[PDB]
Amino acid sequence: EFQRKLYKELVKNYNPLERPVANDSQPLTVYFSLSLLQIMDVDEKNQVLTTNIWLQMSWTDHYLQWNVSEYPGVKTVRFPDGQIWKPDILLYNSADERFDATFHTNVLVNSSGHCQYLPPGIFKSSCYIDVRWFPFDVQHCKLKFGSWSYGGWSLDLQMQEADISGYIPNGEWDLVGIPGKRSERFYECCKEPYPDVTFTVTMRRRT
Amino acid sequence: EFQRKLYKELVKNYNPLERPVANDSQPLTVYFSLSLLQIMDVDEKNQVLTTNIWLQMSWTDHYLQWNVSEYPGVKTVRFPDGQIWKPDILLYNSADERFDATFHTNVLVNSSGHCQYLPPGIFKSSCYIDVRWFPFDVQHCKLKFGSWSYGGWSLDLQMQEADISGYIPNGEWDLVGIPGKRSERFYECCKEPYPDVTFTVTMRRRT
Amino acid sequence: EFQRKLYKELVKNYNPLERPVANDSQPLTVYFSLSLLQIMDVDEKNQVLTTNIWLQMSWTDHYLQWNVSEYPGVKTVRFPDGQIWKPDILLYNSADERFDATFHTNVLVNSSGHCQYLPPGIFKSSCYIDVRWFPFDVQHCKLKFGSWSYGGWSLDLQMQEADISGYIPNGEWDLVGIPGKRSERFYECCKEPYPDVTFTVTMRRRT
Amino acid sequence: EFQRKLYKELVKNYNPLERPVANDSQPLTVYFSLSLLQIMDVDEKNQVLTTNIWLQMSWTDHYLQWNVSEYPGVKTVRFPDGQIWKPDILLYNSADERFDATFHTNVLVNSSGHCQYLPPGIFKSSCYIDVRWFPFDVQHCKLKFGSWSYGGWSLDLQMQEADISGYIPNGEWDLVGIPGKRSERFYECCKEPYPDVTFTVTMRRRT
Amino acid sequence: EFQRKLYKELVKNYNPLERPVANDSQPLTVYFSLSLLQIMDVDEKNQVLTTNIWLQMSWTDHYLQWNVSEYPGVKTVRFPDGQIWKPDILLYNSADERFDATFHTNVLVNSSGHCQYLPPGIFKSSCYIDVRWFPFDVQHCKLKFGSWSYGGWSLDLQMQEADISGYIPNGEWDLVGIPGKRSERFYECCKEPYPDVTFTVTMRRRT
Amino acid sequence: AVQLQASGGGLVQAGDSLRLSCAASGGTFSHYAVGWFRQAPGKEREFVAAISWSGRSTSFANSVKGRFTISRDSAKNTAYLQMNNLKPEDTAVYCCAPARFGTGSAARDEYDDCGQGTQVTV
Amino acid sequence: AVQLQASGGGLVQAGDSLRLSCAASGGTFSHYAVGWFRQAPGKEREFVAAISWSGRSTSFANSVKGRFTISRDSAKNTAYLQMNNLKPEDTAVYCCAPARFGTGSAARDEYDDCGQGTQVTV
Amino acid sequence: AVQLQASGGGLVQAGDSLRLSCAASGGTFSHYAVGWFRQAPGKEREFVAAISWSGRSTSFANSVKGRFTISRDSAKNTAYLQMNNLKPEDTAVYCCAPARFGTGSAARDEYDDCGQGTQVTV
Amino acid sequence: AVQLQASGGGLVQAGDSLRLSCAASGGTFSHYAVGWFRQAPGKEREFVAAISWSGRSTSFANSVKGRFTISRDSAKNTAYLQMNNLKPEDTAVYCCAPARFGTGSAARDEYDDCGQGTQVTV
Amino acid sequence: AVQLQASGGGLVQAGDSLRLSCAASGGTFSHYAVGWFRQAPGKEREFVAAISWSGRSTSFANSVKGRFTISRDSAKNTAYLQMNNLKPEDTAVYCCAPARFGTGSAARDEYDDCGQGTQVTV
Ligand SMILES: *[C@@H]1O[C@H](CO)[C@@H](O[C@@H]2O[C@H](CO)[C@@H](O)[C@H](O)[C@H]2NC(C)=O)[C@H](O)[C@H]1NC(C)=O
Ligand SMILES: *[C@@H]1O[C@H](CO)[C@@H](O[C@@H]2O[C@H](CO)[C@@H](O)[C@H](O)[C@H]2NC(C)=O)[C@H](O)[C@H]1NC(C)=O
Ligand SMILES: *[C@@H]1O[C@H](CO)[C@@H](O[C@@H]2O[C@H](CO)[C@@H](O)[C@H](O)[C@H]2NC(C)=O)[C@H](O)[C@H]1NC(C)=O
Ligand SMILES: *[C@@H]1O[C@H](CO)[C@@H](O[C@@H]2O[C@H](CO)[C@@H](O)[C@H](O)[C@H]2NC(C)=O)[C@H](O)[C@H]1NC(C)=O
Ligand SMILES: *[C@@H]1O[C@H](CO)[C@@H](O[C@@H]2O[C@H](CO)[C@@H](O)[C@H](O)[C@H]2NC(C)=O)[C@H](O)[C@H]1NC(C)=O
Ligand SMILES: *[C@@H]1O[C@H](CO)[C@@H](O)[C@H](O)[C@H]1NC(C)=O
Ligand SMILES: *[C@@H]1O[C@H](CO)[C@@H](O)[C@H](O)[C@H]1NC(C)=O
Ligand SMILES: *[C@@H]1O[C@H](CO)[C@@H](O)[C@H](O)[C@H]1NC(C)=O
Ligand SMILES: *[C@@H]1O[C@H](CO)[C@@H](O)[C@H](O)[C@H]1NC(C)=O
Ligand SMILES: *[C@@H]1O[C@H](CO)[C@@H](O)[C@H](O)[C@H]1NC(C)=O
Ligand SMILES: *[C@@H]1O[C@H](CO)[C@@H](O)[C@H](O)[C@H]1NC(C)=O
Ligand SMILES: *[C@@H]1O[C@H](CO)[C@@H](O)[C@H](O)[C@H]1NC(C)=O
Ligand SMILES: *[C@@H]1O[C@H](CO)[C@@H](O)[C@H](O)[C@H]1NC(C)=O
Ligand SMILES: *[C@@H]1O[C@H](CO)[C@@H](O)[C@H](O)[C@H]1NC(C)=O
Ligand SMILES: *[C@@H]1O[C@H](CO)[C@@H](O)[C@H](O)[C@H]1NC(C)=O
Repeated sequence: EFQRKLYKELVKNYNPLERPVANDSQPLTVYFSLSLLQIMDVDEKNQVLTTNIWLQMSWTDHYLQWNVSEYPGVKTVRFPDGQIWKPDILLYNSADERFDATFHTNVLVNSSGHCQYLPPGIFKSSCYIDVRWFPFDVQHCKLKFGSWSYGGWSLDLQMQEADISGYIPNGEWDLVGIPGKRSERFYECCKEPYPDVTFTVTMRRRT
Repeated sequence: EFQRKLYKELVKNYNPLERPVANDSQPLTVYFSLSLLQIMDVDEKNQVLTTNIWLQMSWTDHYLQWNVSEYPGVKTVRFPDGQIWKPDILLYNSADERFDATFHTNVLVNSSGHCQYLPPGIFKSSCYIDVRWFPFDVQHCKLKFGSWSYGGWSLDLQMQEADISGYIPNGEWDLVGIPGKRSERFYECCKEPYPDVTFTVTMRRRT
Repeated sequence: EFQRKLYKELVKNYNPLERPVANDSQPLTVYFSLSLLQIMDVDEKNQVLTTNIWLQMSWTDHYLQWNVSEYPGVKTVRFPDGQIWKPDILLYNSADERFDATFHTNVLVNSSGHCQYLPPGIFKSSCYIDVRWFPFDVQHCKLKFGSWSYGGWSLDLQMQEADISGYIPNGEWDLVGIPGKRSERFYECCKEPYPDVTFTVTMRRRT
Repeated sequence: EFQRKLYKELVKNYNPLERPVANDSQPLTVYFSLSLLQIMDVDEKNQVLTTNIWLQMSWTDHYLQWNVSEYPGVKTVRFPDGQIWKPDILLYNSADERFDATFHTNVLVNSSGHCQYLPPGIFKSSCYIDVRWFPFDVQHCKLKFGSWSYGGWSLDLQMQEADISGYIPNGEWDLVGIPGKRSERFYECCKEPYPDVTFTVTMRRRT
Repeated sequence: EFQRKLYKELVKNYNPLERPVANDSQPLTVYFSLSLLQIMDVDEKNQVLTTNIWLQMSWTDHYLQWNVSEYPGVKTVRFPDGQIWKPDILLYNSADERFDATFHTNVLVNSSGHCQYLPPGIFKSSCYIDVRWFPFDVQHCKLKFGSWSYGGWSLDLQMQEADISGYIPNGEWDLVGIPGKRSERFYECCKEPYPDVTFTVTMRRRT
Repeated sequence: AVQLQASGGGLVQAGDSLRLSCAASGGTFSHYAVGWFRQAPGKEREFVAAISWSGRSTSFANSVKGRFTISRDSAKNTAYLQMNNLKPEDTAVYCCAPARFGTGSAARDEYDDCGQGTQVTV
Repeated sequence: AVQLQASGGGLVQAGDSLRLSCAASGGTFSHYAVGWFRQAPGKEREFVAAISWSGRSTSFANSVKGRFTISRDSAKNTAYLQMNNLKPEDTAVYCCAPARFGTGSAARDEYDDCGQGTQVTV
Repeated sequence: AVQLQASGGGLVQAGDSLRLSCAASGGTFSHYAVGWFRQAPGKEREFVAAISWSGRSTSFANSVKGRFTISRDSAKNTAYLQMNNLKPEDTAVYCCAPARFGTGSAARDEYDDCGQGTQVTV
Repeated sequence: AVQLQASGGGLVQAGDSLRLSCAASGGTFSHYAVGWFRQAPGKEREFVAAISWSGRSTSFANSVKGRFTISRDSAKNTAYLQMNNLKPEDTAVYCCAPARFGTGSAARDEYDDCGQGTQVTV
Repeated sequence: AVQLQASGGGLVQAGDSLRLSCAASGGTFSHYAVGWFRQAPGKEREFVAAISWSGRSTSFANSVKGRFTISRDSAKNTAYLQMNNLKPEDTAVYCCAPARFGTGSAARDEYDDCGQGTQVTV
């Protein structure tokens, strides 16, 4: 069976600890984007925003490639957590006790080695909520994502626009839009710069 | 002993990562159905429905087959999570922090390779509860299930009617029926169509 | 050392996936009973009973046997979870998020192969609490236990009377008694009968 | 390196499943003691006492021994959970959902094979709190510890006085002392005697 | 591939159980520091401080070293939990049920063997809060960190000043500074002295 | 199928054709891939040819790439190794190895133990 | 049963019948499957016959399929390999190996080490 | 690439040069490292030379360090082992083995099975 | 104890007695089981006798069951293999292997590497 | 250091002294332990001597305990096996193997593959 043969061949010499680049001198480009499905709650007292989000990570492995003619019918493969390399993107401003609130699903790889990873999760993030203009306040909730152990020299984090087509309206809050921006910040831990992408939820209280 | 021989023979060359089809070009047909046991909580404030549900998934492995004459007395085998391939059916509109709220039980396989899987769980799903007609409101709670990493080209998700034989009447809510429908949707993540089945709980508030 | 020799010898060719019968055609008899230590909470609003319970399962492995003369001083061995076969008894009417609320301890096996499994746990079961006779209401809370993936053709579940010799009396509720009954039910999933043991808690509100 | 050599030599032929006694006909003496750091909460409504406690277990392995002259500079080794044998001491009157509320740390072994194990944890134990004398009531909270699968024939549980120097005073409750006693109880599960040690917290409500 | 070759080479003969020193007679120096991101909650009723904190541990392995000329382009490697030795620094005054509230991330190692570890987490620590001066109370909250199984003879814990540059102002509480101090305490468990570092949060109630 | 037995070996001259049969017993033949192996008097066991459980995948050693063919027949539970013009280098004992739902590859770990083979001499 | 010893080997002529005995010592004989193996003077160790711990399952090599029978007897803790008309290539040293609750299969991984075998010459 | 075949062997005199070829078939040649091994009439298999999947890393045995060179060409799916002045100790059968995205190292666990090698005699 | 060395071999006549010694060095002798093996120049290594770390368990091959005895002595850190009447089949080189807190069994995976054995000839 | 090469072998008379060198190439010599092994024309490979990565631990076979010494020198990236009065039994090919931060022990699962050894004859 071609799928069985392909899995056996792909797992050969593969190290999940290894960043899957072909040169080791140029960063692996990881495209990151969001899919906001719904805003579960906006806790004004606890200053915590609870939302349902599907993350979207896309990269190239260059180690999981095959010829579809040599493996007919097998155009994609799926790898569980811990079997192939994955970016360690984390929510920096996470208010959750487990910090990483995402659900680990399979990574989808096609013939040319393009791995795509869509983890769903209910994310609790810290947000400053102002009750100054109580019925007409516009709240800018920040969602900051980035690799924890890979800097810009190793993992080049590119940003893609968040997906809204799957959003469902909230009862108390209107979504005016979720713009994202990519920055590169320096931390006191090391001289390594760290890229990050931040999405601002930018809600409005309903009348 | 024939159970030992059968298990040793079945686990030979078996890869849990590989979809158990015989052609790799036609989708694996997975029959999905529901068994409602109890509507445990209808949270109007949090817009979350809590239900006790046994999922039912049925498929064919074609890799776990044997002749009962060569293995007398052994008509079924049971495999734990991670030892054989299972469909990654998930609740899309899950309000639970762990997202996947199901309890992983054994998969039952019979001589012809028919794997049948009944994960029980307490499911928290997002539901719009409208309190317009406070004592006579009819509420449609959607439960949307589908494979996360397998599309219609790989996993053909067929729908079966939900089971209400074991339902335990609630105190505040009547169950009028749970119609299910199968639809194939397109997502911005990939050109792959994704089939899904949605069951509508359709409760009525009691007098 | 004889403990080392026995532990090395017992696990030879042993498969935890295999039901430890000597014929493969007759069911393995599993004796099941309860030990109620405390009724911890009777939630009238959530319709959930919280009890402290030690389950008691006894069976025969026929694969873990030895001669005490050949292994002097070694009359019992203990096996952790996942190292030997265990019955998959579950609480059907479980109100817990994890469903299986029991704590996995060691299985105790003696030279004849008798395995004794005594899981402690705090169990949350669904109960209908009638407050119609508010001060003098007699409540009947069912705890239904059974194997999830084994029918009566494979696992013969037998009932033993529950133990209340360690019951710590509650303040609000008085224990009338915990009768048990063994039944065999057909479910819509399957054509195999499924035995179950149901224990009824039968409390009374104290004055 | 001597530490590397010692770890490699010690893990030889070692079975974590086996009770580490030189003579299988003799019980392993396990010394058990408590270290109360603070009483976190006394729940009068839920009849649950919450305390911060470091358990102390000491025993002799007789399998992890070496000569310090043959391994210069290596006087102690540390083993994680599941790599060496540990006593299964549990809190019998545990009100926690996970039952075992302890945090598994490394076991410290010195050259003569003395293993010491100091797991910290926030323990929730059931306590009957009387409010009859309200302002000046003295409350006795029992903490009962013992091996779950090892009886007095296999594990001789000896008691040591609870450590108190690390206690930090509570606000609402004053500690008068935590005496412990060792008993040998018989249970309906088996004819095996089970030793246990019980510490009574014995608090007083402050003025 | 040089990164693949380096990952293959580094784990040769490596034991995660082994403290990575070059002599076994001198302590491994572990530099510990704090990074306070925000004070999430100050619970006066439960006497618990909830903070978002990144720990910073730095040490030298001496087993993970390589020549960058022999491995061009590979200046750092990253190891998951359980693959290399890590210090067992714990929060002594932890009010969390799981005690260890930190999230395990990758350990970053550079060519000279310097391992750097930055675990984020929401830490719940016990704090005594005085409500005497209701609007003008200055509260000293202690966060005590240290190795659980390694004493000063094996792990020399050095202190570094806490990072504050990433702090986001709280609403109800004003931060005046978080000074740390290193002590060496003796415990009744063993004659081994244990070094620890304590950071005092030292907040002020805002007007 | 669990037990595979080779047959049809003998003595032939160089350039002559030879067909080797491989009968199954002890299981379902359609669930197993059949792998052919040689052993010379003084030499190590070597892969020759393979056919997948469905017959859609075949593997051959380079020496026998254009000369040997492999085929399956489920009616008689048999695998046939057809051999075109043979060479003195083909003189050896041939054995059959089952592979549970194997891919018809040359990987030894995928196959079960060989049976008692048959000698062919050229 | 832990230790298995073969006996009864000797020198016979082609076409004669020979019974080989395998006595158990060091454990419970009913808990172990018995596997028979040959080693020729210059050949590798090969499977011959097996019987399950209960005696309900037996396996044979194809060369000895119709000529060798295997039986168990718990009273004397002995497994017997009966041999009908023997042939030149049955000359080898036969060893007996235990398999803890084995299925009486030819898989070598489920057996313990053989004892010291007995020579049979035809 | 899955299947690697050596070619170009023959008889040479001491001090002469020789080029060995390794052709790929059954996969993508650029995804596999190529390792060379000698078998010798009576000795064990020994590493000779290797090249990484990208050709940026090469490994050589000490005896052949300054005399053997290794090269890749993706156009013809070939790996070439060039041999400068040859010595009697180089008389052996050379096999060619693939390693999926290998680093061009001498580690044996990284490579697949060799094909059928070619004899060179000096 | 880490390093075990055999001694006391030589040439003896059939029916004579011979005592073999195994001295320990490099560790604590009381923490290790001692196993004896024969190499039998033309044959493979075979188990002979074993003593547990406490000396309470002994294992013997069937050929030497009634003729060889094994003993321990911690004062001199030595293990003694006493041999009653010997047979030509006992002519071989005997090696001594340690097993960390071993049970005195015949399992090869429990023992460390043998030392440099001593030849006995009968 | 990744690649270790032995040198300095030759032909000597009984009772003479001989120094064997082991040069490192391909890595950092101070990160690797050096082990010496003897192959012998007809025997198996056997441990001879070892030195830890720091040079603080050494292991010797009992035959060479009092006659062979082992030393390290990081300046030349070399490990030296000095040999006092040699015996006919010390006639073999010696190979040098690296162990990544090895303890200088005789365990084979800790060293990498040897290079191409050097023959010494006594
Ligand atoms: C595998 O998937 C990738 C990406 O999905 C395909 O490569 C292209 O990638 C770019 C951006 O990464 C997309 O905008 C294109 O739509 C993708 N397709 C094409 C045709 O350009 C790649 O072709 C896929 N490989 C297959 C299908 O074999
Ligand atoms: C194994 O179980 C399956 C499903 O229970 C059996 O499949 C039959 O065909 C369809 C399912 O594809 C059902 O409608 C039938 O009721 C099933 N049973 C029969 C008798 O037709 C399959 O036959 C079973 N195989 C066995 C028992 O060997
Ligand atoms: C091992 O334990 C079992 C069960 O405790 C013993 O079985 C006896 O007989 C029946 C069989 O199930 C039980 O109901 C009895 O309770 C057991 N005891 C008696 C006195 O009958 C069995 O005897 C034990 N084996 C050994 C060697 O002690
Ligand atoms: C290892 O530690 C133990 C316990 O700390 C030491 O045991 C001695 O004897 C009893 C236990 O059998 C202890 O309670 C004593 O405190 C110990 N005696 C002392 C400390 O004098 C044992 O000696 C230690 N072994 C070493 C350090 O090699
Ligand atoms: C690896 O990282 C360490 C620490 O980041 C570098 O150690 C140097 O010395 C101390 C730490 O012990 C620092 O104060 C210095 O700033 C560090 N850097 C320099 C340049 O001195 C070490 O040099 C790094 N090794 C590399 C980059 O190969
Ligand atoms: C790797 O990248 C460096 C600089 O980033 C470049 O000089 C080098 O040529 C690259 N290697 C390859 C094989 O492309
Ligand atoms: C895939 O294989 C076909 C035929 O086997 C070949 O023509 C094609 O070039 C291959 N694709 C690649 C990318 O090498
Ligand atoms: C596999 O499916 C394809 C199309 O779906 C079909 O052409 C082909 O014949 C199938 N293979 C087999 C073996 O039936
Ligand atoms: C099962 O085995 C019996 C006899 O061994 C045979 O007649 C039958 O055809 C087999 N079944 C299948 C599906 O091959
Ligand atoms: C197994 O059970 C069947 C029926 O249940 C019976 O006919 C058979 O004799 C049993 N086998 C043994 C060995 O007792
Ligand atoms: C146990 O062993 C003794 C002596 O070794 C023997 O007499 C007894 O029959 C054995 N028990 C069983 C059940 O075989
Ligand atoms: C083991 O203990 C038993 C009883 O405790 C005793 O009779 C026996 O002599 C002891 N054995 C040894 C070797 O100490
Ligand atoms: C430890 O080793 C030294 C010298 O190697 C020895 O004198 C001492 O007796 C040993 N200790 C024990 C307990 O055997
Ligand atoms: C190890 O430390 C001890 C004392 O701490 C010292 O005497 C010894 O020289 C050190 N070893 C090395 C190799 O530096
Ligand atoms: C690294 O390698 C280069 C050349 O290979 C060498 O000059 C240098 O000394 C090496 N570095 C160390 C620390 O040995």
